[PDB]
Amino acid sequence: MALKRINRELADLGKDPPSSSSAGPVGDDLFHWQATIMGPADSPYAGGVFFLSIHFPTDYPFKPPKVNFTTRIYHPNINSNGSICLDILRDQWSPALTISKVLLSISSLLTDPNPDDPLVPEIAHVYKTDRSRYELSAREWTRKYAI
Amino acid sequence: MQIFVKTLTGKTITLEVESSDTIDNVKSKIQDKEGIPPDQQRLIFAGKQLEDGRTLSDYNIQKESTLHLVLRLRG
Amino acid sequence: SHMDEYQRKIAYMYDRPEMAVNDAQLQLKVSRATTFEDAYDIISKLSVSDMKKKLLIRFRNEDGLDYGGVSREFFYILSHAIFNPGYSLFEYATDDNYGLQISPLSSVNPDFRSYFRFVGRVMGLAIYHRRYLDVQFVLPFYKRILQKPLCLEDVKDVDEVYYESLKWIKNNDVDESLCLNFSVEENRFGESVTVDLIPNGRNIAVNNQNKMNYLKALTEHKLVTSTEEQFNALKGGLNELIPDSVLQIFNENELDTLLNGKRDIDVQDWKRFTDYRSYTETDDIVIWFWELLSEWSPEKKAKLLQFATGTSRLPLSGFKDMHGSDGPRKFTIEKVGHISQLPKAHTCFNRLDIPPYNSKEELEQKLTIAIQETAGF
Repeated sequence: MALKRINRELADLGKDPPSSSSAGPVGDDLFHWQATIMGPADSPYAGGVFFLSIHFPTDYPFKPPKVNFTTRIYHPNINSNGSICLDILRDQWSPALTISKVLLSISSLLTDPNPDDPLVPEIAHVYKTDRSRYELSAREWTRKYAI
Repeated sequence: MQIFVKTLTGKTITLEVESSDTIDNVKSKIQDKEGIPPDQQRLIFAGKQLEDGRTLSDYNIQKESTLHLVLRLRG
Repeated sequence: SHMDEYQRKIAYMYDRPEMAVNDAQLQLKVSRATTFEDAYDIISKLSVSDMKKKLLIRFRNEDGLDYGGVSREFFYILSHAIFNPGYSLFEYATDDNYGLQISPLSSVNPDFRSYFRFVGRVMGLAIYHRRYLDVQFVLPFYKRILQKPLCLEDVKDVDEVYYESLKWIKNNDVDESLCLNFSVEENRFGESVTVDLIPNGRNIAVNNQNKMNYLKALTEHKLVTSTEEQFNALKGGLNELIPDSVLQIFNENELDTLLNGKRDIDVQDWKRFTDYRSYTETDDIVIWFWELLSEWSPEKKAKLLQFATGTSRLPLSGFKDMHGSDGPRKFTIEKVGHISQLPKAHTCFNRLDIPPYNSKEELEQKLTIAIQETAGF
């Protein structure tokens, strides 16, 4: 169940990719994936390429995968190391969530930060008070690191 | 007119709506069909999150558009 | 009254004619450094008659009075040694929710039966002599010890997300998109291997008619079938002293209280192993916070701990060895937010955001209100 599901997900990704995000195993290890996300056009991250590391637990699909950003991103809700944990409560992950939905959700987060849950207090304060400075800094970091 | 709302579980729900309908009314229809509370609905269209208080026409939603009901990642 | 009933049960249990300690005394010497080795060398050879005599424990090269304190310290050390995940006998249910359970990998040892019989003897000796361990197992463990049936809901205590996924499968329908079949992939020393819940199980997909059997098999495999021989040895060792007819008057909570005593959260350790962001150790909203935590009942402290860290269970070594979602993450207090807003919590980072209030009373009111929706213990 934890390997047939992964093979089906990989085949589906190779069937009809979202045309922006990509994902594939590194070398030969189906439980460790590397993914690529393109910066949304209508956001300061436009043009960047962000790499993610996905570790599927052995309990997959019952337990969610560990998704961690690798490229540094100036975002109000992404810590320095990068950690995208999915939690409104322990009531949102179900075996019916593929890995494509998670990538789409990550793109949504990139294009619409949530300021009411500040994981990085300084960036959240800048976003709330002065939006232009936040945009400038975000695009500067995208230029410096993502490219 | 008609539109399509694709959820998390890969299901596709087709709805009969009008361009003047509020976002709240659409979330209400999705709650009636899927049982998802409006407070937990995160609707995305063309990379932009639909906000309460506006209309579908504000987002240029036309015949047989496709929306996404997406996870609310926290960080 | 739960306490009155529990006290009646304890008195009745210890008043039985088959649980009377002899008047003779047994001397048991162990070195503090090598506690586990000497304890296993001595206890694993005692006869049942010998283990029922009065226990007089002495630490080598440490002469002192009040042998009760010495025995309590010895049992604390031994419990924190044998039940330590690093020894590959037990293991946390999950890294971010610390619940001890028998480790399936423990079978790799040449003879795990002797070690688990020793663990059973230690638990039975602690219960027999009115001494307490300090470990916190998962409820299915106590349910197995009492020989109770295990159902799906019991997975909630072990792992929350797994239980939620199983409940989702139970409620909603299952299509062929979910490549679910009667087999489980388990990673044993790097290599992953497939275990068939039923014969030829890896080639049978779960339909809408088989999903109930699939859930039953998953629950049984996760909770029971993976650790049969080890737990059988452990329970044999335990019943060596405490007959099964005496354990079966308690339930999964009274037995936990009998083993580990009334659970409580240490505050000195909490204060010594915490870190502050934008706060100094001498700031008013920190000294007031620690005073409030000092003058609080265990239930509310556990509620606050669950609100901040995510779970009310602590590691086996206090707040020092505390793990977040991504790795070690000590309890953190940070200055974030406006005065009016309630304190907030980042669960996956063990962070608590306390705005800069102006008086202790306001801090107490806000902190008590912010944790009402959270239930601990």
